Amino acid sequence: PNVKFYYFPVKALGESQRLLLAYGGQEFEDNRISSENWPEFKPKTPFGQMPVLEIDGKQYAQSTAICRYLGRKYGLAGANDEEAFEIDQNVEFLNDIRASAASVHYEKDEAVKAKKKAELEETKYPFFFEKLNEILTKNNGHIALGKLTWGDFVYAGMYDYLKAMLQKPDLEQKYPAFRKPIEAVLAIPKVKAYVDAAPRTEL
Amino acid sequence: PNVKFYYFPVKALGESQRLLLAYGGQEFEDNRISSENWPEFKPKTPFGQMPVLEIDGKQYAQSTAICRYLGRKYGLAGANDEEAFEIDQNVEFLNDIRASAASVHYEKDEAVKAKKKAELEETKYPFFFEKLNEILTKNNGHIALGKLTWGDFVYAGMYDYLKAMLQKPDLEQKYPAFRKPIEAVLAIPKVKAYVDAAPRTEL
Ligand SMILES: N[C@@H](CCC(=O)N[C@@H](CS(=O)(=O)O)C(=O)NCC(=O)O)C(=O)O
Ligand SMILES: N[C@@H](CCC(=O)N[C@@H](CS(=O)(=O)O)C(=O)NCC(=O)O)C(=O)O
Repeated sequence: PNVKFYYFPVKALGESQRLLLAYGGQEFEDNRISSENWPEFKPKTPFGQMPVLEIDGKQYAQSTAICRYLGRKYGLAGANDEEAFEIDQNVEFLNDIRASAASVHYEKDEAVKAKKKAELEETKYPFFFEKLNEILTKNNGHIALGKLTWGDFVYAGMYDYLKAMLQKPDLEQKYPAFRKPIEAVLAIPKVKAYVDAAPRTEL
Repeated sequence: PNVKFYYFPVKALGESQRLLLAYGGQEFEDNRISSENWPEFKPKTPFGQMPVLEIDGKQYAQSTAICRYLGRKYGLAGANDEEAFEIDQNVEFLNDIRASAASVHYEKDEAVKAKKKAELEETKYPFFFEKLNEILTKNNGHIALGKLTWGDFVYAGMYDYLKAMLQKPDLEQKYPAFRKPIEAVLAIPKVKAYVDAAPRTEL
């Protein structure tokens, strides 16, 4: 198929799709649209956002939905409904962590941001980190099924962005399991080759 | 199967699962756990939250993941990968609306809440409402595929909760399409029977 991927020049929510395309051996145009050029493309997208994946002229939007689609195409979505459910479930948990951290990161009033951060540090984050540690340990370094799944790609693509929003650059010092899905994805030669060749960003 | 559903005594994020079980003709224990009793059950759940669906003793958490699972079991997830993708995509869009509204609704500082609300009213909500109107019109009163899907159940279950968070009780006056997925779900006799028999709540 003729495949084009459109996202900002950052990893954040789109990198997981890039990593999955690499995994599946799919050649693609990796179109990294700057903030300055984005307004020209915005009204051409399904929801006025990126990422957008284009396959043979047809557009696919919504990062998690795209990852699940690619996951199924590439054999990373389990063998049956129950296995597929578990990946969905655990990725939805990751999304709760991300949404919580984003509520702090994108707060423009610094006094409000400080209050929110402190609240999450006492009432959500300790629970999230222990739960993530449980999941990664139960699954032998993976997000789900004890083995490589599309959930690991979601995790690996957003991990640096999530750490930035949490303001815990050193998270994996206390929780060494947290680097394991990233190592799993990078151990795949096609994926490592794409990462080596790809533009670097902090988030 | 022996099926039990655990959630708070509210519609909010859990009602879509109740509606789907009704659709599929699945008898279930609808266990509405109060805030007062919830701390006893919390550590028995997969992530310290509800909803939780139990099937033959096995627990399933994460509302959207559960809905998609039930959707597939009951023939409401499309006929192929492309159709399934579209439902996922459009439900992920609904989630963006919900997450945005929740950022206002759950703000405890009223001065901050007012600023956030005003910002969303000028910069996100007009776009969300036009996009939702497009989708519902394109799909003949549905969230996806031009026909009944599990996405309609997600929409119908949370609609009153979403309107409460948006502070637009009268939303469907400007946008009459917005009531159509709810009408579609309620036109199914098994679903209407469950709704008639079920406890009522404002959200
Ligand atoms: N639910 C969507 C959210 C996408 C989204 O928020 N995209 C952003 C930026 S990023 O946060 O993902 O980097 C966007 O297009 N922003 C630009 C705009 O809204 O004009 C998804 O998961 O794909
Ligand atoms: N991502 C989860 C979120 C669930 C969630 O936030 N549940 C809440 C309340 S509700 O907002 O959905 O009504 C909960 O259990 N809160 C209780 C607690 O955290 O102790 C899902 O979609 O199921």
